[PDB]
Amino acid sequence: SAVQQKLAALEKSSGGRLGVALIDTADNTQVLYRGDERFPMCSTSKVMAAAAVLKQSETQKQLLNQPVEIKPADLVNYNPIAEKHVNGTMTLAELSAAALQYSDNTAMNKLIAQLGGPGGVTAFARAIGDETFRLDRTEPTLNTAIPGDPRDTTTPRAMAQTLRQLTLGHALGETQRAQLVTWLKGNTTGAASIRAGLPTSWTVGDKTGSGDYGTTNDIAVIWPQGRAPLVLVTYFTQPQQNAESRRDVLASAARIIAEG
Repeated sequence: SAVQQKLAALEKSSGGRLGVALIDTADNTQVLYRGDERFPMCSTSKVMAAAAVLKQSETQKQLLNQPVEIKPADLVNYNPIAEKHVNGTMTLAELSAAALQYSDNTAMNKLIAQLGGPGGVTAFARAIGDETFRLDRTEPTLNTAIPGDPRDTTTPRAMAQTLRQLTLGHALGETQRAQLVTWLKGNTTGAASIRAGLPTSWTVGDKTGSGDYGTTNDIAVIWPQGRAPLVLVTYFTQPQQNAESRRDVLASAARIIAEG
């Protein structure tokens, strides 16, 4: 197809490995590029951890308001929000917002602990029908992005279907789903990724990710004006362990898709 030819050309020009999955909810059509290859998730995994805690709050109605203590030993390599609350508390809602909208790594580790370890995050993926997602490590080592390593990976196809379920489907309760959508729409880290390749009038909710091997990811739900929403996953990784991030590649892939 024309779009797949253009994505292959983009990939060739970039020197890396690009994975794309689009779901058009108007007719449930899909566009895939390396859709079944594994990619390191890096911070895009935070969506699954937040969704898992939201699922627990359907039975534990007060769970999101529960205070969690931030201690100096909790801080890892990137904690822009948790840093502001050391020796104090943050609620699970505040931690979920920090993990999603600022990519706070301490917030992620607190969410993982609430779920009983990485196996608890993976369990939630299995419970909603995602047999591909695997979370194996905590922050920050889940970002090592070593070529061929299956740890902390998923495929574009799997993540697109799961993100659709979480945000536009009914894997979560109504209040929980609306909360997740609100969080994603309020992301602060995505301006140069998928959003940069789309018409400025479209509403986007996304979660970015980045890691070693120049790994540069973004997953997004898109609400075009007067048109059914889309789900778009873009994963990108490179051969050099010290390669720079390439958010422009994600923007260009979104632009190629939007031309459809």
